[PDB]
Amino acid sequence: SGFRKMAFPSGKVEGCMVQVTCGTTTLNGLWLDDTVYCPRHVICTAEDMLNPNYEDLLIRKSNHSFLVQAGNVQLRVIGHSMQNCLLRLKVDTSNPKTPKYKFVRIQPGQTFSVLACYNGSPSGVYQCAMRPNHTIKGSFLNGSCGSVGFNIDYDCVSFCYMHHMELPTGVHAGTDLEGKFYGPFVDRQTAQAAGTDTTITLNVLAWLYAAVINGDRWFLNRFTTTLNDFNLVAMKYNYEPLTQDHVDILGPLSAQTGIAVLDMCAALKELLQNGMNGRTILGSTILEDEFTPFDVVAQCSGVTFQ
Repeated sequence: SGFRKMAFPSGKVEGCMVQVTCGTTTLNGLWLDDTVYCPRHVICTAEDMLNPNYEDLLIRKSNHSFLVQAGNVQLRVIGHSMQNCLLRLKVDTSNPKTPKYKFVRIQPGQTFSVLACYNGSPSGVYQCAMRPNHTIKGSFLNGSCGSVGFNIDYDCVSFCYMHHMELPTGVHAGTDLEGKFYGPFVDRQTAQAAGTDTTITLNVLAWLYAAVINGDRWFLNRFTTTLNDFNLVAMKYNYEPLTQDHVDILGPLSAQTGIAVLDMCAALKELLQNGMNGRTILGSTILEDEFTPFDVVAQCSGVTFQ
């Protein structure tokens, strides 16, 4: 099986998704009015990525170097420029369903929806949250590039994110719609994953509660742990330390399942020290940290009040 995130509204953003091809690389782009925005690394060859001089690489391209596709439709490119880490392409016709929109830069902690694309075709809208290290977790972002993030307020879509790459640590890095990266990341092939592999404890605990709500029980034990003793184990295994505030956040899930947070921590402690031994939890052979308490409550707690 496996945990499924709740679908969020698309705000008609699916009608704005296009694909851009340069050379042998094809990624997703955003089409608003007669402009298409996409990651500038689309112009790079595998070799160029090692140490790209984007200004120099772009002067080697013309409007015909870019193929923009909206499904089985070609949007002819009539202008191109680079804006920070984005390629801005002018095309010969406007998106007939351009929503009212704005571009904003968000910060860690804020949630936004991302329209995932598989092989360039929209495949679902899911909620994401930027971590303090400015990366986001979301397996649906895998094997993809150029998808966008946004929030909807009444009739206005506020675009706040564009996916540029997946780091080997299974997290994703991107920019705002002005093309400036969130965090210290760059659009070239390099080792830039330091500080992105610490496991999000709050999410793992949330997911364990999700598993209990779904019927899993095997990993529960009749033991408990103090916060410090738990954190000693968490730190050794490179998990984020748990705070009393996080314990408080898990209150609703603890109340729903009748399992005290520190007792769930005792179950996690054992799983970290002994492993899952080939057993599964919510259709996974490893502990998942991509789902937040809010993700779990949205799909496993029915209706949540403000």
